[PDB]
Amino acid sequence: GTICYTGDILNPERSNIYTLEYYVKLAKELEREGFHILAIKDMAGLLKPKAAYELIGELKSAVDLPIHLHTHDTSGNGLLTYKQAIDAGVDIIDTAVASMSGLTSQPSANSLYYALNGFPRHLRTDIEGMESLSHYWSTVRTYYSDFESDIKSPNTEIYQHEMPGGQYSNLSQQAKSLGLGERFDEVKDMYR
Amino acid sequence: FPNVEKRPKPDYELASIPTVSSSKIASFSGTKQLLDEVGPKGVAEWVKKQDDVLLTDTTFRDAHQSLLATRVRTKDMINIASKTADVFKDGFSLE
Amino acid sequence: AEISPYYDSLLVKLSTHAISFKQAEEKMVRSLREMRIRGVKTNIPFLINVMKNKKFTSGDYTTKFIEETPELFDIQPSLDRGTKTLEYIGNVTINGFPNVEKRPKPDYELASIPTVSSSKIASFSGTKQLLDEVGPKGVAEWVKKQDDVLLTDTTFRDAHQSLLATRVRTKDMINIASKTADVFKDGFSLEMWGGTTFDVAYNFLKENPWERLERLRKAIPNVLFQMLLRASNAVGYKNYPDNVIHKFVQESAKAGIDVFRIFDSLNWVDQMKVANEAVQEAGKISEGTICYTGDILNPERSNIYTLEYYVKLAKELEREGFHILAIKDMAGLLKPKAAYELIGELKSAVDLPIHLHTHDTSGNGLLTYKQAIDAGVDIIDTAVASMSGLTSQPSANSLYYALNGFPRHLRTDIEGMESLSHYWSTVRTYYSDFESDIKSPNTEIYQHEMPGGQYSNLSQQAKSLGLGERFDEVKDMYRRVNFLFGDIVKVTPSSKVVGDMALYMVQNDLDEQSVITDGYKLDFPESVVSFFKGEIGQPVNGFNKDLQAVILKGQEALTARPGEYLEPVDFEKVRELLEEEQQGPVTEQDIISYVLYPKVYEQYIQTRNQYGNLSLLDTPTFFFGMRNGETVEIEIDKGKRLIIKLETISEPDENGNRTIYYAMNGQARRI
Amino acid sequence: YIKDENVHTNANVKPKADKSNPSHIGAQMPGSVTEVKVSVGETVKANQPLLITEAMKMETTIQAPFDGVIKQVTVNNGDTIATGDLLIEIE
Amino acid sequence: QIKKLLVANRGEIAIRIFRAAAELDISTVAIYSNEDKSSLHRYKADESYLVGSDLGPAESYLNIERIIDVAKQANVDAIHPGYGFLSENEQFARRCAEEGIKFIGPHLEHLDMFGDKVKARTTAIKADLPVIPIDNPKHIEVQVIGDEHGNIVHLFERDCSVQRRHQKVVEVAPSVGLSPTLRQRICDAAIQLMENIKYVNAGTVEFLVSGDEFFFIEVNPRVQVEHTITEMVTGIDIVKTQILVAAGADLFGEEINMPQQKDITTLGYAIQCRITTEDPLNDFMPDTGTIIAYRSSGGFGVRLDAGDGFQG
Ligand SMILES: *C(=O)CCCC[C@@H]1SC[C@@H]2NC(=O)N[C@@H]21
Ligand SMILES: [Mn+2]
Ligand SMILES: [Mn+2]
Repeated sequence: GTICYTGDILNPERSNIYTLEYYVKLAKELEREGFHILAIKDMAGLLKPKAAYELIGELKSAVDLPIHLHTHDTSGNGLLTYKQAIDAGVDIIDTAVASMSGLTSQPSANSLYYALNGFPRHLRTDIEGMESLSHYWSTVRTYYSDFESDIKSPNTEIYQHEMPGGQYSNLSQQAKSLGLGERFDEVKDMYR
Repeated sequence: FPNVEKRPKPDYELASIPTVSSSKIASFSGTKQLLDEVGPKGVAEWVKKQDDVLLTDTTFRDAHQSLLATRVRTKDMINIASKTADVFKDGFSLE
Repeated sequence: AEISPYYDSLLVKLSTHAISFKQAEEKMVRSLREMRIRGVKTNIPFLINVMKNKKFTSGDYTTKFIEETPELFDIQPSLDRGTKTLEYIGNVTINGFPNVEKRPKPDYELASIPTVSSSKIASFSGTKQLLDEVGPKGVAEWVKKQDDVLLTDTTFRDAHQSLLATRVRTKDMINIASKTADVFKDGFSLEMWGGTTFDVAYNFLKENPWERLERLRKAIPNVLFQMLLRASNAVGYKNYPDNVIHKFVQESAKAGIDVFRIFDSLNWVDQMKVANEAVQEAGKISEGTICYTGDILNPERSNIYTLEYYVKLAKELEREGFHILAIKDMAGLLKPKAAYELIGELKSAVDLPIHLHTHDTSGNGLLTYKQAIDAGVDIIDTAVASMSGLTSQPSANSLYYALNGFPRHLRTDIEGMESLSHYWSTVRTYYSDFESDIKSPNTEIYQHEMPGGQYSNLSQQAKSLGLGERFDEVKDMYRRVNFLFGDIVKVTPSSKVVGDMALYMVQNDLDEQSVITDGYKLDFPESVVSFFKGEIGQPVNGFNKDLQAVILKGQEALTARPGEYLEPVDFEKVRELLEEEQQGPVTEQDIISYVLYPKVYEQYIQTRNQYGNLSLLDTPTFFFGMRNGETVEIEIDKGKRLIIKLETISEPDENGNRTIYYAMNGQARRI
Repeated sequence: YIKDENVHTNANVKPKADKSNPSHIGAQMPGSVTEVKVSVGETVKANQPLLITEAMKMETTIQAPFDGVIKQVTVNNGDTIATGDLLIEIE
Repeated sequence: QIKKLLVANRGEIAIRIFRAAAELDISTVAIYSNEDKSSLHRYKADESYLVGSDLGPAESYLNIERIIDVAKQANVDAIHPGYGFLSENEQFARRCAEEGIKFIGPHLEHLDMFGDKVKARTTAIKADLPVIPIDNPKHIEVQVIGDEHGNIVHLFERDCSVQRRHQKVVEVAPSVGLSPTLRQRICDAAIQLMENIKYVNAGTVEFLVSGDEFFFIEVNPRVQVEHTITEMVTGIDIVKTQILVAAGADLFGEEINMPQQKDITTLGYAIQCRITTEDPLNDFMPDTGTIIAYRSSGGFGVRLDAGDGFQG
């Protein structure tokens, strides 16, 4: 049972609707439905580090279900977010192999493995194994160079407009086709 | 090819694809076997007990949906399937 | 016109007419001033001064008017600058540019360049003013009092040094100076000099790095300027005597540098004294740097680079009188918990503010920062989002929001940061030829410890030999050579030393044991012998006596620091040489730039002579020239711009010369 | 000025669009011109197909940004274009 | 007392001003529009700035507030309006002086008094000049310059009779056929008005001659296109003097070297032609296109104040 994360529970001024207790109520509702696992899909990568700690902390008190957290690293704060969620006792997280991770993709499993060194909870996986997988995909990715995303940097403007996945790139392509390329700030604003 | 920058077939770095014998894989008993043994309710109860963070790899799906317009083919996934099986033997699931 | 020596040469007969003699003479001057004939030396400047001379305007002049006038003959070449520019653009349009893929000038997006008025920026009072009012000690005392995390932007230096081969030109920096002044009005400092920039500016970009410094100084008068300064050689490529280090620090401080981050490639404190003393004298900020290696979390990783090693080292540098302690994590090896534990410990240990600098190559940079901030770090180095991540620093934009809900905030302007990011996102596009091949986080750095660039540079180099396949062994050998050399700190040049051995050993199929056995006939690489000669200083662990013997082959290793062995540079000789070579008068900046990079500087003066000031061209034109039918503007002052239109290029004539049909300032020209 | 009777066909160098001028439609990608749908002096509505271009075996349909009259059509059928080349002008 | 000068105009007149100001050792500033990105006058000055990056290329020259914004941000202390733009504009001069910038021309009330058709007739009645009706008319106008020190002179008349509809075609200076004492009564009548209202800087009084009588038509309160024609016969530079009056200099002073009223006389005759892009095949209408070949003359007697036609 998936909850799509939107808004910013850290900011009481952001929404009157997508509150901490909106998520608790939703999770509890999904529990009674008999979903085996509760999942948090953060499609636009909006779940800020502290917010992750707060949300998973409360949801684990709310439901008996394991929490499976899914974020994108488009903000650049994905690993930090995951770390914080782990601190709050998250059961399962969605990661990717290093060479297929970062930005609009999942946070890096390889990076996260080492990030947790010195901390109480440890990622159950094979680093030596994942370094190898990472090297492999690094080469395969070469075959797919014609389909590479536009994105090469993190983008925090996502916290204002909330465009998921690659949309803020796609909709810019769209904006160009309509002759609004020099006015994309207006589009981003209108989207909000 | 449609949407492929029309250049002659490029010289690539050779990937020497790591493999794990299908015999070794048959002896593994991860979360697929757990589902067969204790069912979906049981698998969930098991995840509760686990102290370590469990991971789901999105390389086969969401990672490339995001980075490469979902274009990653089966031949490339199946080539490291055996290695992936070994690397993620204790991972929660593969998306 | 073809001018032949067979007739009485006469180009123009100029005649003026007015109601008064005064006015007729002023019209003549004006006309002669409007006259511009290039290609052959005319007589205009003589005619100008003849009319200009006051003894003429009064009338009552004799036939001995020329004989009885000394000031009538003057040395003024009238440097034809526009032609020189037309030639550069002409050359790059036809024959290309170094390491730039020869293609038509690419399409680029409009970079909207946000601006802040100079009178608004003049009203600002940031950390530059603070230093002017309270001194270096006063700044440090102030940093310590701040609850917020202060930041240092690296966009003008280390960001593009990591991501774009240091190729970012002054022009792209100058364009957002006034916005940057506003955005980072509350920042601690702007790193914008040092590292490879000095060398790269002169050599690859063919522009004067002192002008970059001086032009950014004016435009950003409110924030401290910071540079990286290597303790042994400042900004150079070899070893230099003490007076050379001192002269460079004197000049840099005058020019506008305020914070000097002084580091040593082997953490050897003795080699940091001369730079320190020079900075102290200059009345500027001296940052004593601890380079980071190993892993304080793993007690099985080093019996040397433990936590107390860094504390004793901090305690030492504080006793040395450094104003600020800086941690330079050059390979991005400072894991999050290690950061927390380290900075936390150093805060109890010393009373200096801690200035932390890391790379995001593992992809754990922001986490490291977050953790350091919890431990009470004072300043951190960041980059604008579009110039951040991977081998660069963590994204300031990301961090700003990352700390939401946590006790300490990042003191900065996000709106401004977002704006800057968008700017640099478009500019970066001009430099796509110099993009690194690193495009995802690499955690293998935790084994091999290859700093900054290396991992790519040493991959090309491994291919440039016969090892391009077996780079697995290189990565391994690198880690073994490190331990073979007694576990050393790895930055420039110590990093090249370890690098070069890894290649060499793999190449000649060397063991750790067989490097001694066959060493008597091996012939090791120059950087290696140099290291065991003490020419880059003393390692923490020292040298294995046997290995040193086998490598040096009879040569003596230095006992004291390399600088002591060196004859002081007679800067008069340098002036006497450079004045002979050039038109005449030469500055101190010239002198010290020559001493640091003799050949590079010489080549720069050769380009300056040929093409003039290239720094003023816009980057796309600098790299690509012009396409047919294009009009290019070159800003010099307010309303002092060169307007260049390219019409066509002819076919090559008998001599392979192409005729370029230009239109400059409305005037048609042929190059 | 001499018109070259079909010998180059595509090797006609088009001007580059003024990117700040909202009347100028530039080419987003290089390619070929498949179909020219409008003429100089024709009134069009917003989003109306003006051109059909072919990039990499893929057909892009260039449309009018707003209501206006076409003032210049730069290209013909089968013409080659480069990124940034002026294609259409409207008011 | 002027350090630097801005020209609120374009083309041939601007280039003429820059040459005059540079002769007075005064720095020069030029403005341009979107379509005059490559007009000749842009380059002949020391400093060149774009006006109205958003506004159209026709309106750009007639934007009072934006031209002041350029002059302010460049330390310009004097603006020459030229002719046929903001030269007859009252609020431009008011705004110039408000920002401490000298407007080169007559004062505020002079443009106010000669701008309206009705008021530029009420003044002539107050200074004894005829109006109410005409047949076989001879178009003659007199050049007038007066300083800020109360000295006003005339530079004889111009024969602007060769004209089509609402357009002058050929001018002649001095006028032919008119008796020596007829042109006297025109010039004296011209001074009669201009000395009466204390006129400052350059100006023109338009008359209509029929048989043997003066008739006041209008006043052009600036330099006209046909100004060159008079300079050649009189010897005195009009545009130059304009700038010199702005500094507060006396007419017959050491700086202008203007001769006395009975010392100013005409030498020979002079004729002007404007070279536009008009032709009787398109009935005097302009055309667009690159000027492939430009062939100019020069020599004795021929005077060239160019500005628009060149290389292509
Ligand atoms: C190729 O020979 C065309 C001439 C381009 C010269 C420029 S100057 C700056 C770059 N540095 C260099 O040595 N050559 C490039
Ligand atoms: Mn997703
Ligand atoms: Mn660094």
